Amino acid sequence: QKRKLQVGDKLANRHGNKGVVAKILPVEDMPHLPDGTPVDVILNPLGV
Amino acid sequence: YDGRTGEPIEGPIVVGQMFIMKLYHMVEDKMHARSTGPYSLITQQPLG
Amino acid sequence: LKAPVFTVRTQGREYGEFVLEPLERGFGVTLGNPLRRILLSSIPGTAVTSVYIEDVLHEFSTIPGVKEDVVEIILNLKELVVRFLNPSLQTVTLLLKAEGPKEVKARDFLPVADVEIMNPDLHIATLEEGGRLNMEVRVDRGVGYVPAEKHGIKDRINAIPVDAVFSPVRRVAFQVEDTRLGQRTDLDKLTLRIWTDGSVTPLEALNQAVEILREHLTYFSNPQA
Amino acid sequence: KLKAPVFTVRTQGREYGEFVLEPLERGFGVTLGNPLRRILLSSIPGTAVTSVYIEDVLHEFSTIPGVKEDVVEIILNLKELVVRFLNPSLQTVTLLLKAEGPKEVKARDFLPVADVEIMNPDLHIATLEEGGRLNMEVRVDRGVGYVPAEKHGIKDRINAIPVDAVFSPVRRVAFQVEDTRLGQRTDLDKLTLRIWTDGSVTPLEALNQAVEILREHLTYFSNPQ
Amino acid sequence: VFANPDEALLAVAHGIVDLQDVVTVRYMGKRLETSPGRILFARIVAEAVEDEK
Ligand SMILES: [Mg+2]
Repeated sequence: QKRKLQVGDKLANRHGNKGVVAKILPVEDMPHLPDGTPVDVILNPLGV
Repeated sequence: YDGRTGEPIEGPIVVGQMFIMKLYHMVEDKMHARSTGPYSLITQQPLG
Repeated sequence: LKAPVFTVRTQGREYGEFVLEPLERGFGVTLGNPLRRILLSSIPGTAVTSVYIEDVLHEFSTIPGVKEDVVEIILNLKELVVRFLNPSLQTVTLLLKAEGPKEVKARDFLPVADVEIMNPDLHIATLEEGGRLNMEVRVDRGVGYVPAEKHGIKDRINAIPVDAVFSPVRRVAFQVEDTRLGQRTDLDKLTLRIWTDGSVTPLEALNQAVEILREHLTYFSNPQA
Repeated sequence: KLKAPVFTVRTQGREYGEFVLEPLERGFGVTLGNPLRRILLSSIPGTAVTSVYIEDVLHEFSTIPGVKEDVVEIILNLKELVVRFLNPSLQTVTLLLKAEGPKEVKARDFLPVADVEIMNPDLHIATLEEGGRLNMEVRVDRGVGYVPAEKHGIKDRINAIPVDAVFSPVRRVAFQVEDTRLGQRTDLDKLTLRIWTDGSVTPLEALNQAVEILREHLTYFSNPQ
Repeated sequence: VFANPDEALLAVAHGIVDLQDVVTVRYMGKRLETSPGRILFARIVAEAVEDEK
């Protein structure tokens, strides 16, 4: 079975920051750069 | 910019490119529910 | 404030700039953002929905003489851009029959009436001597992103459903400049930048977006207690 | 696709109302709600006090002898005045108020003018003591949005005090988007729009005007160059 | 100097002042000297409990 990322799946980076996906947003709801590029992931600064 | 309103976030944000991993812990493998099912031999309590 | 002048600057069928000026202060975001959201989600397009490869049962397999596995081939097909020249056309089946050795591109599909491939140079598979690739790719028309698990479309038994991303719009950006008319200096200049895959021109997408917003505004009528 | 949504209205009096539109496509609650809130708060035509004249008063920060309220408090009360022009041709007026102590001056004490209505005649203006005299000239204009006094700086006579112009009849807007379903569709939106007004225009009237403003602007994307 | 919280938050909507700017507002019969953000917080609590006093 080919598993796609879904809510409740666990993501992590190499620096010990880990978490589960809680929300998948449509492309038009994400914050975007002035050139129209939307970001892919939003991380809380309170974890740092 | 905020994709919902089109207004900028009131402060500059740290945006960048980060390497993130999808870990082996998936909610697909962990969600479990039971109403009734197998029971133990001696104690007759539900299995685990 | 008088009626703004509308200016259009287009680069081919894939990029376009649309300028509306002068506007009242704050109307750049009032007009620009609702259009961006509609452009990025609600513009109908065409996408590959199902692929059938001869002698292939599922997508977790390889083909003799073909360098790529079925999973990689389907990923290549998801980048195929197909333009329907007939507004009433809802579905098509593109046929590809290739023998190795060769680089099979999107230009290798057999021609169909009222169907145009917008990226003929798209690489699909690499065939080695003794390899053959006979497949039927079904291209449908729709809106949004429909995963293969939802539509589950199979024209035949061994066909493989493909996740469908129907949106023809690739990127949308709008710019608000500080224009001035007469003695009023707080006016807005709105510039919409639209990137499409070529099947729909940016002007066509903008017109469709405006109609969708106009149609939704008619819903604030016939109030009920 | 989805069928036309249902529009319900729940209006209490002439100053508060709730409007529900549902079901909507995913994300259209924000697409419709945000533009309407912006138009409601800045584009609905209204009237406001833009300048006041008080006999013997030099600057806004002084105090009138024989009246409880100081100049700052009186100007604050005037900014709460709701006046409606019954004539579309009428652009500006001046309300005259000559009062003698020790009465409690109300908004109803203004000399009646043709095709001008005080929506809140019980509004408290000032309190006079024995020997207190209030000779006041208030200039009411037509406009939209919020304009600070230092911006317009409108003075009819020397020693006139410009006052912040609260033109917008809409006092506050708060819209809400809820997740709803229609059968097997679970990503539908439910839009609830709540509008507070000063009473000169009903919340429904403001909503209809806001929709028309957005509808009119959408027609500007019509004639390229 | 704002006649009431609604006028103060209307000015914030138009970008005249920020939530953190200290200005003069008239609220509950008092000429307070606070920011629109603190006046907004007071309204948040008042509406949640539905009792302004
Ligand atoms: Mg595509």
